[PDB]
Amino acid sequence: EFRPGDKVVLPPYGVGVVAGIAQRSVSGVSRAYYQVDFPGSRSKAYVPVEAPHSVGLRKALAPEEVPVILDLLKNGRMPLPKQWAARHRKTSEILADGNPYRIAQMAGQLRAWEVERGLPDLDRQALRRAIHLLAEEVAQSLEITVQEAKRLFEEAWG
DNA sequence: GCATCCGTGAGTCGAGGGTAATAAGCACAATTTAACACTTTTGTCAAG
Repeated sequence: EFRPGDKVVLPPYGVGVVAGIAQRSVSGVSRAYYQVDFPGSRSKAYVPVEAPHSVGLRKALAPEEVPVILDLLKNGRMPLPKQWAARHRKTSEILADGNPYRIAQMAGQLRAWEVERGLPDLDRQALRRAIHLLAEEVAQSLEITVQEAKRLFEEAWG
């Protein structure tokens, strides 16, 4: 599944590149792990080889899957709760799962709100969280620095 | 009344020394304060 040098993202923390298989002592007999690394923050990670795909360790969008996300930004939207509580809740949830399409979509309707009616000091924080994570994986897939990715996102709008 | 508890005290002046760090949020109504426009007062000036 995950090979030594597979470049994949391990949400929520952000993008990074894995490293390899290890035996870390946990409970009983040592189970194989993916040592997974990250770019900026210096910390290691160990992801169970049992079910790494269902645990939230997923792949990275191909260089060809960018336009669908940029389009999920420019024109993209989604329904949001009325009460500010539940709204914040859902924003946090999508900012948890790590699903790139979902996060792009959320950022889409949220951003659509910031430029029209207005945005609170909460929903906007989460919005910027989304835009930043987007910048991370669009930087990782397209092999460009965060500047050009955030400039793709600023290309969507202006 | 006989052991066992709360209660109150206990030295003078000084010299310095010192400085510091927890906690939810968002829309909106109600005022407060800052801004601005302009009338009046008052102090100054040219010159009786």
